[PDB]
Amino acid sequence: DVPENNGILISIKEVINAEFSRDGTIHSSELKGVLELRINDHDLSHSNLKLADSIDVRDKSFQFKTHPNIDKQSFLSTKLISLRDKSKAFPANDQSLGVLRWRKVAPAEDDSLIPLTLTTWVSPSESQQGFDVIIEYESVLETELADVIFTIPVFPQEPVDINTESSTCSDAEVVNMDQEMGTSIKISKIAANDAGALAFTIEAPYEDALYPMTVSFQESTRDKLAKSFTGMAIQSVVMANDHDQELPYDVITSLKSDEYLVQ
Ligand SMILES: [Ca+2]
Repeated sequence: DVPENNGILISIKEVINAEFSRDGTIHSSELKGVLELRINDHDLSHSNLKLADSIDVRDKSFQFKTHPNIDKQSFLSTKLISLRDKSKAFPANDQSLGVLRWRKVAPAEDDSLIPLTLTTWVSPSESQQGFDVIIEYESVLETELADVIFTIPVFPQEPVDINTESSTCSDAEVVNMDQEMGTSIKISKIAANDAGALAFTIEAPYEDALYPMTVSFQESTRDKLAKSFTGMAIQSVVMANDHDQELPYDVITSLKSDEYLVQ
């Protein structure tokens, strides 16, 4: 599952946690991120990274931390990732080096770190001993999400009946009823910037038994002009001596969910 490197590969990896109320209010969110650098050719070992000048490297809310061998100074003044010791070069063993980390915490009702909103509507059902559930979602991502997995923490006896007419992605399917994990429903696609819903009926003792519901999703692009969800990105890669001398590179921009849930 490790992506292919043609010389310099820069991975920008962000992970998002979030907690919503049943009615859709954001209680909290926390985003962690890291910039990893992989190089496999000694010709390119002796290089520097220029972050997009779109980025405020002094924003206190991002809590930016640089690897202890990176030059804090050049980073802070020039948005430049380079080694303190200008005589040394980066490892050329194709191994991931984390050169920069960041973390952002948003308080209740701040929706700036939320790629996917969530709300639930829940009534007792006719057809089963339990509940009719609708989960409304809305993406604000510019790419589309694939194989999104909603998990309810119950193990019912009768199987789940997905209301395919009242849902948006009609071919949603259950993919797991364990006892340990509970019941997990998968969705093919969530379209960029589009709202949707997932509707179904499920067996359960009482309403609180359905929560917390967890969502799980993931997204990746290899585009060289890619921005992260928080606007993180590379301007250029550049010779450690001749700063006008550009070098070639690829960049992967990921965003995975971790503890993303409705409670
Ligand atoms: Ca450029």
